[PDB]
Amino acid sequence: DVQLVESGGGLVQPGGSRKLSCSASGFAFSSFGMHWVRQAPEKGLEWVAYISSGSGTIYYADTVKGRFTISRDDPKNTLFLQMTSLRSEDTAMYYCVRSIYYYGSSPFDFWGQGTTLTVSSSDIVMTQATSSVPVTPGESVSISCRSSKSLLHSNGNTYLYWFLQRPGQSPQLLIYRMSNLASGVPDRFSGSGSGTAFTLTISRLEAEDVGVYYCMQHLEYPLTFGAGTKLELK
Amino acid sequence: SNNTASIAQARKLVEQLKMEANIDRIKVSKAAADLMAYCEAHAKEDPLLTPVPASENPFRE
Amino acid sequence: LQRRCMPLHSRVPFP
Amino acid sequence: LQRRCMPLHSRVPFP
Amino acid sequence: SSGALIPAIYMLVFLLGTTGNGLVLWTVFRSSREKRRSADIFIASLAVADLTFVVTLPLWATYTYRDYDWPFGTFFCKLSSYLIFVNMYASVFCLTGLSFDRYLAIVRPVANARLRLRVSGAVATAVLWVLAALLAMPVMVLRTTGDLENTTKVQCYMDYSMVATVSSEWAWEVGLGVSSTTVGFVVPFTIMLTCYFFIAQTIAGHFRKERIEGLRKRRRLLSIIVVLVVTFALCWMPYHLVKTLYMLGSLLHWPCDFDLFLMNIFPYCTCISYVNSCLNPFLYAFFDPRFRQACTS
Amino acid sequence: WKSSGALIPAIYMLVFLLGTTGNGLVLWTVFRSSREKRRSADIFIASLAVADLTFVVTLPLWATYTYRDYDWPFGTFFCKLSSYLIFVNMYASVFCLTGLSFDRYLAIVRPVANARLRLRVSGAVATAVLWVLAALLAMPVMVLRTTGDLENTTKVQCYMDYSMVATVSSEWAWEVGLGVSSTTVGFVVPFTIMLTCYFFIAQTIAGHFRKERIEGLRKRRRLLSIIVVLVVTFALCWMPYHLVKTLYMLGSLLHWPCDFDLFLMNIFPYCTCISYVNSCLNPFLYAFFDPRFRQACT
Amino acid sequence: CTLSAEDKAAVERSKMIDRNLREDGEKAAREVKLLLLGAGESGKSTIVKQMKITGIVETHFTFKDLHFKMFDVGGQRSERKKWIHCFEGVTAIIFCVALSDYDLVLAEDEEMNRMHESMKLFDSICNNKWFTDTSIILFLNKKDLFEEKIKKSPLTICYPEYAGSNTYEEAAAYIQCQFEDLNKRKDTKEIYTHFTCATDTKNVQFVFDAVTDVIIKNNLKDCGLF
Amino acid sequence: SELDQLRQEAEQLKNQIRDARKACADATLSQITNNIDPVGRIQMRTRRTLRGHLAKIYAMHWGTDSRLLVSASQDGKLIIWDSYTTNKVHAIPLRSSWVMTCAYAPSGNYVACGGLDNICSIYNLKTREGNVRVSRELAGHTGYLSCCRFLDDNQIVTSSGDTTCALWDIETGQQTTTFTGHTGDVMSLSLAPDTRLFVSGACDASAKLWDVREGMCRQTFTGHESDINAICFFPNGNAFATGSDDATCRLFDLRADQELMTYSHDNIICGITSVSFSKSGRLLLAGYDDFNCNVWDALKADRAGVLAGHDNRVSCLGVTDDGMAVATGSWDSFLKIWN
Repeated sequence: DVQLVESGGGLVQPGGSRKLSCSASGFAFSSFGMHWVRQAPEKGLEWVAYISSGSGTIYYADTVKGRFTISRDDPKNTLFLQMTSLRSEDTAMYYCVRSIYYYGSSPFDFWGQGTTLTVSSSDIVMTQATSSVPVTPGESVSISCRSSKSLLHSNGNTYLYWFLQRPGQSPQLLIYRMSNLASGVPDRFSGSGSGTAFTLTISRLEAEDVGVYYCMQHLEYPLTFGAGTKLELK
Repeated sequence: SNNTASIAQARKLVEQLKMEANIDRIKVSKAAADLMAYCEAHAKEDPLLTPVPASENPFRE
Repeated sequence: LQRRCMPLHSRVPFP
Repeated sequence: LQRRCMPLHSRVPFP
Repeated sequence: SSGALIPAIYMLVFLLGTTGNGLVLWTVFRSSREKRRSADIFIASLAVADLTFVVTLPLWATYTYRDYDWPFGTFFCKLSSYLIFVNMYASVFCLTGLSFDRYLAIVRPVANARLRLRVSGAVATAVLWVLAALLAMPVMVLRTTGDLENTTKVQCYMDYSMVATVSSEWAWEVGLGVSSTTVGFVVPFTIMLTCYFFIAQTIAGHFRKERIEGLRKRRRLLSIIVVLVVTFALCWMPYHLVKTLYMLGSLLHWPCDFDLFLMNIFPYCTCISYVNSCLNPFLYAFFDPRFRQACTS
Repeated sequence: WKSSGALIPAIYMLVFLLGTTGNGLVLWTVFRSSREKRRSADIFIASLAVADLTFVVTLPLWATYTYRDYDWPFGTFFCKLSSYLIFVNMYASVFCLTGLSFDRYLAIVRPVANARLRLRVSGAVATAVLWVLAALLAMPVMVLRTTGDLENTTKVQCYMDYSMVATVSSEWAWEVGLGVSSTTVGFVVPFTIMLTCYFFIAQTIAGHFRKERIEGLRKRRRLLSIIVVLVVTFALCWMPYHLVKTLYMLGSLLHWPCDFDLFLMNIFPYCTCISYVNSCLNPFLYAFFDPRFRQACT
Repeated sequence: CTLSAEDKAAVERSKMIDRNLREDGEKAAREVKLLLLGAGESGKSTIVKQMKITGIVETHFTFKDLHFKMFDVGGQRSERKKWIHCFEGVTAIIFCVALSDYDLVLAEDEEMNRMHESMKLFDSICNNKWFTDTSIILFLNKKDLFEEKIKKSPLTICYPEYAGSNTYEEAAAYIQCQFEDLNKRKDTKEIYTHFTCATDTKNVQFVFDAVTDVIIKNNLKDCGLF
Repeated sequence: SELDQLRQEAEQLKNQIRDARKACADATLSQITNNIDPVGRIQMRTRRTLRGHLAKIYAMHWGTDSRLLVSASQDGKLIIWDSYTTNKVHAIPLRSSWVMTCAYAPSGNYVACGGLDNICSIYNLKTREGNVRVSRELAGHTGYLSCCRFLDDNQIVTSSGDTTCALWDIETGQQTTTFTGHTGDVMSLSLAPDTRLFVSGACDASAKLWDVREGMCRQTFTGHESDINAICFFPNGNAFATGSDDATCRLFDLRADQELMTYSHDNIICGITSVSFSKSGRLLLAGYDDFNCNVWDALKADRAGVLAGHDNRVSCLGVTDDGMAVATGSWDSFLKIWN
């Protein structure tokens, strides 16, 4: 399969170091690319860095521009990532992911299990003002999402991703583009987005539909994340 | 063997001529009219006969 | 000054 | 004649 | 003052013309013959003529910089002036041919189709070249070099001694000057004036309506005509204009003030006359598709 | 001893005409069909031909300089550029010939035994470094060159002076050192390399074709004839000029009283003249022999 | 300069794929290949089996630091005018004819001897205009039958004209002469016409010599002296 | 004997078939079409070209959305192209180094490719693993592959090499229906837009159409001198055009089955490789062995402007489904994309 595991963890005082490694398990590690994201205890997500295939272009975040380091090894199908010094705002879990880019590519399919690490005790912003809605099962209710800048481009495509995260598990790719729906999802859902203010609608509220949703953009080079919108079952 | 075999190919070759000849045939003039009607009807949508403005062609610009 | 056609082919000319 | 080393680069030479 | 500033203009325009003409020549010659057309037949001639026109400038820049004492012998200024003048003639005649072809290939064939094929366009360009070359025989036979008054400054000039006869001297001098200036200026000036006027009239009458999409095309097309006429004008009034004023001052017997002004301003006009080869490549390359599509339509 | 001075410009004009016409024709033909051929032996022939043209172009000023008895009404920088271009052309031609000889030897001697070497030799990098080395050997004549008028006889001359660098007692040593350093790199190693590689090639082709063939006899005889004629004309062209200049600058200390050094002063211009056989014969020999050139012309 | 993230990722992948394919072509450049037109089902199985130690079958080996591959196009049972042109980059074609196959009725027409259609096939593939720079190697394999077959059966039955006495040398030379005289374009190609045997493993060395000879003359006619 | 009387029956039956064929004709097709004026004189310049291979190219076919292009190479490489961006999707290595036909499934999931190995190989394109992996090896027939096309996701039709043509299945490797009526080797086949009929052309100067469901002869046509090397269908299911190795063109109609205009030229002596129609059925783009792409008229026999920009001989040509581009591949490594 595409099972992925992460090694490294524990506790260390600020200024310490720890080595982070992930082992690929037979899913064409040669052609794919790696990623890393931040997840504070009960907060949103935040992009860490990037790795391209062939050790070519590499991008770093702003907060860890002179801080984080990453490297990739084609043999042994493993990834390498090193910590130099820890600050007080680096206590978060990881959820590395994979993606490939081509014509019909669908980025961000698989999701790992993540690992915690405790130390001690411009951007087009997403708002997602909506927080919690008392929706009851058996009906249709949608959630809106609008941006700060017009994402439309002359190529003829839009750039917005949707995710669903059951509590205590890893998210999964719902739709990568408007009117485009990823494999592994039933046909209950739809895109329903236009202009520079989009939403997502469901047909019927099924039991396994409880969770949280997030908004993505893929226009500018540094990607930022949306807020958290928890759905209550009542 | 060979003498008996050849009769099978002979009969299977001659049998198909029966429904070869049992097909209705229309006059050539009506067919010519049909093709000319089709071409005159579909001449407007062809993007190779009449050139289109460069704003329409996606490849160049 | 009274110079007879001095810059006719001297100054920077192509006449 | 006592000609002192002119023709070394004089006639058409490329020395 | 002028003797120091002018070499800067000459060297700048030399660099600009050389670079632009070389680039356009290489980008048009690299293309295969089947992609070439009569428009390329004209533009290759224009580019090579302008390269030859612009190459010979430093030989004069050094002369100006060195207090006007020519160090490069006799034959060098001979060749420099011959090539410069033949290149200017080739420029004017190639522009004439391009204007004629552009005017013809849009409206003439529907009216009447009586013209020579584009295969003979190379022959027409060669004919223009050879007539331009033979138009400049008296100018070479009037480059008898020599020294002026006994100061060390030397610069090759013309000595009116080949005529050897007084009555023939002034008559042929004035006749050559006037015939050269008129055939080289008034005929091209008027013919392009008429062709541009016809183009302006037809583009004014073609888009009297207000359709949604064509106004931008009309604007960009009418910018081309005005930029063409203004560039042609700003590159062609100076030379022949100061020419006419200089000849007029002769018979007018006006006091020396206007003659001094003419002889002090002639360096500037002969400096600015190089804008043709300075800006021809860009103005051709950026408008070539517009010319081609309008001529075809 | 007088007429020959007036007759040398005629032969200079003749070699001008022949070499210029031939090299212009070969450049035209090669550049018309350069894109499709993609032959491994095109960059070198192009380099040789362009060097030959640059060598031949700047003759007539020197010829008329000879005619009008050493006055030089042609400025100061022009003979400088002429000399620099000519030495560039000579070093370029010598190194191009030796490089193509090395390429042929490498391609022929071992078919697949050591075939992985052609990547670094068949490319344009060899030609580029050839040009670089030619320039590095050719700037000295530019930087050690300053004309003037001498003898107070109203006759200016483009001449060379070492007073800028060489001291009052090191002039002859410096000039002989520069001449010897030029001549050794120009003749010693390239002739030896071409000789040995051609000898090995001939030995291999003779031993391989030692078996009697009805059709191979005339083919092998053409092979031997062409290799030997190339070698012999190569040697004949580059031998005498080198030997005469070196023996003059060496035996200047030997002090031949009158006869030998007067003879060398008399014969040096004819050695310079015979040096043009390279230009006169390289294009025809290296093009008309190739059937592809013949079919392209026809 | 208008490319987005996906666009530059795509172009980078395109460049990587291009460099991989260029390296693969470089790897696949310097291997010689040969064609084995049997023209008879007698000795092809042999000639392929001593070299080793559905449709087209491929056999591969390495000998004295030079790779080889063999392609067999014997059993296809189709007209050759349509698929033969697909084989243009082959350096040489190995042709084989059995020795004792003469004095046989061919079991089909019972009038023409195997020599007849073998000669027509060889002539037809020799004057195939797609083949101009190709070389031909002939391998007479089953030699051990000829010495005893000749005394009981002479070659006079198989030929209208005379064939001289009955000795091995003259018969070998005479067979050689009708094998050689079939060619018309002698100016470009050449023949080796070996007489192989069932042991001593000298055939591989002969093949090495022939192929290196072809390489040498190919490069020579390509560049310079030839 | 009994055979002689059967042959007499066959020739007599051919006699009344030819009599009916002659009686059905009333006038030449070009006789009436003379009223209309010609379109004019058309030409196109090269728009973009690609540099991707190292040897000869035999097979090259469009995608299903007029945006994807795939071609087959002499070396065991299979490439996936992109139209506008001129990038490349995938380069699939092959097992059988020799191939002569490639096909693209309309659903964007499968690509077919085969050659002289007497086998057909089908590869899946998009997989959850991450690499292209071969699916199965559908084979069994005794002859070489000449043409392979797709009907839908779960039937496939292959053109044989010996004398036959058959319809297959993907889930099961067994062949369902087998067709044996030809008299020699077959070259290529074309599918009708209705996906119920298909015409395949053998090398005995004859061609005929078949039934997808019923499975036996309907009509037979003859009237050529040698083998037919190209077949194509009209945009509407009423007629089809046949080529020949003698550089002559030939058009067939179905119901009237009568003789039609022969697009022949006197100065052309050398034959043709491939042919296809464009939208509206007005132009007949043709590929020749004289490094030329002659353009003719569907309703007039007049010669029109040509395209010639390939140094070495061209093999195949095809147009998109929307009429926005046409591509031709030649035996050089180059591949061209016109308007």
